[PDB]
Amino acid sequence: FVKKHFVLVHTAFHGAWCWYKIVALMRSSGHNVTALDLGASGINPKQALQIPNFSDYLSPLMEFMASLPANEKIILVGHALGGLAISKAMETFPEKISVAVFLSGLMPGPNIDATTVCTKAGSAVLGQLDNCVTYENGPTNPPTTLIAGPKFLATNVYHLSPIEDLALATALVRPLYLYLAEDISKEVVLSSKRYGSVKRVFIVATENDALKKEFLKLMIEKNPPDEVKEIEGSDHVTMMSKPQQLFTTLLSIANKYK
Amino acid sequence: SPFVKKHFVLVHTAFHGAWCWYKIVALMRSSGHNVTALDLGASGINPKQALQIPNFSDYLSPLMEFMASLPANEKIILVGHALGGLAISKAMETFPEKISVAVFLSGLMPGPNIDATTVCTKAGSAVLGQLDNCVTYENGPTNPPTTLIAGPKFLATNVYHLSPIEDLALATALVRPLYLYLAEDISKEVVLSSKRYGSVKRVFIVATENDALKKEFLKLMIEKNPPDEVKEIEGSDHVTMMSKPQQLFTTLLSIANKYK
Ligand SMILES: CCCCC[C@H](O)CC(=O)O
Ligand SMILES: [Br-]
Repeated sequence: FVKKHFVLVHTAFHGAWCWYKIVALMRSSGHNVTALDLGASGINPKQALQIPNFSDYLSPLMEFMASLPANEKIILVGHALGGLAISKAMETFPEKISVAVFLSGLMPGPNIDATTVCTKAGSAVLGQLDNCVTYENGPTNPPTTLIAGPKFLATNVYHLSPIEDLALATALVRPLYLYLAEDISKEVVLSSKRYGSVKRVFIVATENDALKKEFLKLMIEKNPPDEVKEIEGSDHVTMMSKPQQLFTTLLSIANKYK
Repeated sequence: SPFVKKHFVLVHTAFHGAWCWYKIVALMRSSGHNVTALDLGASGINPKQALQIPNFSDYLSPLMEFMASLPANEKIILVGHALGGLAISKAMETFPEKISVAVFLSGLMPGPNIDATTVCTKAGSAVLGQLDNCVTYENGPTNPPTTLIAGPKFLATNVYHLSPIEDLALATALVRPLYLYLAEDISKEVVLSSKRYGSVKRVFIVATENDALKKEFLKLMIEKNPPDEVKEIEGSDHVTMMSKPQQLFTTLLSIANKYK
């Protein structure tokens, strides 16, 4: 047994709360774990319209990374959209990261920019079922924020999760500011000497969706991780639908990747 | 007793939000009932920050607005947990006609007689200064502490001691500061009468292992402001919707059928 320090990063609309089952499992196993709320997420004080710049959204993780003690290194886990966040962290504090885990996360790199990963990622969310957007820059300009609907969550996100988790999420999801893919690419700049220096592990956790898996496969090709693992039977929120398997997998990764 | 779709409205306590009722919300929607769980001011994902709502009325407004927008002919089963007891008491006074029956789950239940001032002071004594809870002074030492922040240990020990470990983890990621409202403010905001507030059916649900609000204190309130009935849920810690979801749910449907 070696005490590890896990740092968990949620995806769009979510917050630190979505990892509650994982956090409980890590803590009861004696490990340290930090689940951050990104800007305007969970109980972060900012509202969507107050953080129009991507850096504002990533602020919480970046500040936490900067306060990490000297010797300490962590297992940085990014979920879906959260991959962009941990990517920025890897580039900024490479020495502080033992291993980075992209749980179905947007994993941009030199051969596949944030514009490609985000355009496709948002592809399966925008204009889906009961989702809806706002227009702060006039109804004539691109949408300002994206709000996830109850139906969308039930049928596309939590479809393989306990019903109470859908209910939990329905009461907690918050709007996502629609950051410009350009703003994003200027914010997330990766180099081989830093980002590329961090051990990287990708976890495929997609179910009954070829196109989506083809997307994940595409990213893996363009920006080859150190390892690819897989979890089966998961919906979009693995920490909700396959908690024990995810925990087991993260523990394994933390143990072998010193 | 035949199943008849009703509308349950859940009101959380200090530091919490609609999120704490997730297991109950799921059970109710599963059974075919309507349920609405609200975030009071600066609670859960409500936009306001504690310091921005120093007046109790701004804490209670999400509830008051919801009640007012309630289609004139529908009634609801209003459930308030602990501090949430004051919020529902207010709604019962303002919208008695719209409440089929009110349920106080370990809830502060001041009557037309015993003022919240008295109860609020007792409730405070059970949280303020407990374990790792702390206060703030955004207005200087010359003035009263401005907010109250629940500590991880206070939660684990006095509130979630009989709940699944994952629920304590969820709470430590969601609990928010509570503005320290003055009893004078609350007392003027929560004016109850036997004419309005008194006309609504009331049930109190006791949590036998409640280490947050002691049985002694809970007992007295029932003494001073007799409810139409009192039920108990054994093995329940303070967060009954956490430690004993199924029993709380069944008890709620039972109350609903009785005071239809
Ligand atoms: C417009 C950006 C949409 C990002 C969607 C995420 O990648 C997937 C999700 O978590 O729903
Ligand atoms: Br309380």
